[PDB]
Amino acid sequence: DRLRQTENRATRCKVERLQLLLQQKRLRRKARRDARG
Amino acid sequence: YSRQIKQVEDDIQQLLKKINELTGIKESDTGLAPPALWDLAADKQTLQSEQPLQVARCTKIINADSEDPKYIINVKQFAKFVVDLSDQVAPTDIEEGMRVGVDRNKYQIHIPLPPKIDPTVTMMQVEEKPDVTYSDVGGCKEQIEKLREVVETPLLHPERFVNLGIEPPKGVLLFGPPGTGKTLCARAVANRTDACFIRVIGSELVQKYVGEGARMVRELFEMARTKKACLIFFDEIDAIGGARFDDGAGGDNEVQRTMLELINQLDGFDPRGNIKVLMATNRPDTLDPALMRPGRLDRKIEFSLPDLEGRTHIFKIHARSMSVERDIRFELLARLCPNSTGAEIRSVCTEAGMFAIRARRKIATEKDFLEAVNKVIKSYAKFSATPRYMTYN
Amino acid sequence: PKVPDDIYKTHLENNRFGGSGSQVDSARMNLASSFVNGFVNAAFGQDKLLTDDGNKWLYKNKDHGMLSAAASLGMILLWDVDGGLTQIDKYLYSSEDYIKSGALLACGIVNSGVRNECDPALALLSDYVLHNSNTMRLGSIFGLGLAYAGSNREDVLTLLLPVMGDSKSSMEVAGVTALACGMIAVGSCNGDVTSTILQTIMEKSETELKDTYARWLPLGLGLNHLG
Ligand SMILES: Nc1ncnc2c1ncn2[C@@H]1O[C@H](COP(=O)(O)OP(=O)(O)OP(=O)(O)O)[C@@H](O)[C@H]1O
Repeated sequence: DRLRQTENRATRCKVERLQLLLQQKRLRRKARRDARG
Repeated sequence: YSRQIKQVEDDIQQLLKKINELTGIKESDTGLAPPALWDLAADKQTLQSEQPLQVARCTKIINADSEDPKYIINVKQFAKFVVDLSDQVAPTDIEEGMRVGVDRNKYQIHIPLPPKIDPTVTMMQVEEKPDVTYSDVGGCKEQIEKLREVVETPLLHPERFVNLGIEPPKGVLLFGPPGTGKTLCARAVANRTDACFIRVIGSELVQKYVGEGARMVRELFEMARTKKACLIFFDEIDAIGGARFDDGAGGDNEVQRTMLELINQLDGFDPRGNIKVLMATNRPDTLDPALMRPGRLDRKIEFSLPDLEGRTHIFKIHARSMSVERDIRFELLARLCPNSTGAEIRSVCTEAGMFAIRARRKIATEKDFLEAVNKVIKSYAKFSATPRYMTYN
Repeated sequence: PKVPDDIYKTHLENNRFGGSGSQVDSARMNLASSFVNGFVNAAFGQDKLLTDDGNKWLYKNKDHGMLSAAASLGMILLWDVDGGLTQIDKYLYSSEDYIKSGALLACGIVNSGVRNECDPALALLSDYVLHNSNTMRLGSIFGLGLAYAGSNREDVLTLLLPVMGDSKSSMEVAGVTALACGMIAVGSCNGDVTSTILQTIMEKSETELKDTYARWLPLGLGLNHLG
């Protein structure tokens, strides 16, 4: 139960970081298209 | 090489025609299939058709009896007698008007009892939907939606009707101009349906004898009520009944009995319930008022001749296929044919395409459509089938 | 629409043919219910708590069924790499190894045929490839090969190479490992061929009994380079 709590906390901080990076890349992509149109 | 072309292929294709025949040594059926697949179960599963199952010919139940079963059985006309059949099923499947597989000496129960009906009405279900949609029927959009909320939401989700506590309408008549109208949108309805779609053409119900039409109407209603919901289509109800007008010698009674008995069947004394029926005719003024009673004729879809917009839309619909020099004047074409029907318009585009393919052309022109319309609507104007039928008289 | 859900619900007409209806009362049919929210949810639908029939069933029975529903979630958001991770996240934190493994497989499925600059499939599945159990261990790698099949990246392929060299009891797991490695690359693959044939001699040479053994390790040799 302790191992799984440390594991799920490590996974969380990995997912929360990946979601931020995906959102930042998605915003950069969109900004290029919206500037071409 | 050119006249020498016929020296390479023959040497192998004749050999091909030899080995394909040499493999084709399981044929000449005259009542068979390929016996590697026809007699694919030509093993003992052939003998078990013999010793486990025995004849078990048809029968007819007549009457029940008290305590121990001792039911009375008709064969067809052979004998009319009382036995107890067997014991492998509980004695609760026996009801009068049913047919068991019964032997001649042991009288085994075999299978439970299915009803017997005419093979003609079994054939009469079409089980095929024509490739017409709700998109390729234009000019009658409000007629379209009026039939959309007859054969959909009862077939789809019933929680709306249950929530409002409203029984959906049953008797719907769809009608239009003669010749152009109800038939093809009925094919569209049969395309978009899911349950069975029982065809009825009114001319076939008349028989050589008297009262048989009542029997097949009873049978078709019985096989319809075997289903939860099933669609019934009626065509040309004018011949299947006009009115009770008898005077002196009997006139047209033989169809009158059929129309009145279907009138009894539609209304009163625990009706079909979840069965949707619909009728379309050619002249509405001649129908009987009792058939015209709501509860059998609740909705009154009436199609008219399209004014301009339906004509433009059908011009779009039939003519997305023929070659043209891009630009068109379809609206002025519709203005050229004010009182014109849809199949007439399709005939106009057909003859325009025929004029295009006369000598060598591949794309019809605006003057080609003019040459279509003038030799359709105002050269065949003598008959046109419209004027005595727009009054429906 | 997002929730058509009709072909299952089309099973309404047949109940009144042959007599009484509602005779279907088994449990395996609930597996099909997964596809009822699974197969329809392809092409960018969404099931906000419409997987609740799968949710309580994921809390009811069938460990393999929990894995089944959690894997069917990855069919939901196919190719939505940016939005799909946020919908799968809620399951990565499950108290069930079947649900958590099915959510890892869902992350793999969402990336299948899409090369995202953030590598969210490799970055989430990596930590589970050598995991102690099997739900997160075995299913920890199948989605990653699905995510990184056409983008034939050898770097993560080397990361999944020692799974063949794990030499643990992986009678089901090493076979599907050969599936996942071959999913990235099969045929003219330097490490994948050697790892499978050596493991085949190491365990499958002394026991050749059931098709789980030698119908998946032969798939890792040359299926990608069959052309
Ligand atoms: N809205 C429409 N759009 C396109 N074509 C139409 C439309 N309405 C009718 N038609 C044409 O009507 C023709 C056939 O008419 P239909 O048979 O359905 O009519 P009806 O009134 O039932 O008469 P009948 O069955 O006696 O010929 C078809 O060629 C079809 O293209």
